[PDB]
Amino acid sequence: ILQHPDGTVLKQLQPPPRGPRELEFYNMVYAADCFDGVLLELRKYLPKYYGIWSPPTAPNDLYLKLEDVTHKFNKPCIMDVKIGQKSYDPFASSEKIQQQVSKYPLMEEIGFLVLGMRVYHVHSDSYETENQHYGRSLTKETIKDGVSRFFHNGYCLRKDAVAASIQKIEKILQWFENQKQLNFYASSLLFVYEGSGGEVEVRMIDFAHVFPSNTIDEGYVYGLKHLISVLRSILDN
Ligand SMILES: O=c1c(O)c(-c2ccc(O)c(O)c2)oc2cc(O)cc(O)c12
Repeated sequence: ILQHPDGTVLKQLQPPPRGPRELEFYNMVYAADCFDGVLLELRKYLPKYYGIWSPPTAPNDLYLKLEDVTHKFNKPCIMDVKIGQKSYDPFASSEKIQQQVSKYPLMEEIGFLVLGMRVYHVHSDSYETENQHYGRSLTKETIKDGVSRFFHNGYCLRKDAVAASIQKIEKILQWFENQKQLNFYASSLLFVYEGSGGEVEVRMIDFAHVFPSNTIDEGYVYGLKHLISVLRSILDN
């Protein structure tokens, strides 16, 4: 992710077929002539999309120009959570299924995976960062405390940010409860709160494996609900 001079970011297209599929998704959702109510509502939960972008001298080098969802924050605390029971898509080969499940074999049970976090600490005026191996090490026994860490600043557990996150996720859940046209695999939620009350951003990202469907995205719904349940239990701390 590159931070373009505008309060925007540039996300470089992943290699094919993943990057092209993500481009296609953003193009479908943000089509100027789109009046599908489902897709118009979905726009609220994505970064705003400004189209494909390439450097002036490098039309080969493809990016998505996207809203910087952290722009309104001073000291943003950011967590990326992959959502769903399966991180492989409906056309994955046996090898690919195994590759994806082996990255985190608890995906079916938990329904989400923390990809990373960056937490501002007041006491030290510095960031603690957790990488991909952090969330991949979390089990049913440790997922609550693992998620809790995101909301620990210098002095307190940020239950305000926890409650706001639940409230924002519930709107996304409601969108999923009311559509049967898209299924999302290996997609994520980006959580942002202010680390420097109740002010949170939750946006859906990572759309290289979104497929047309005729069913409720049940794995995504499972994950959102379990994530809501974990966050809710954290409010009892
Ligand atoms: O707006 C975005 C953003 O700010 C970040 C970001 C910033 C700082 C971090 O430390 C981090 O992990 C992610 O990622 C993104 C990823 C997307 O796919 C789309 C986006 O719009 C953003």
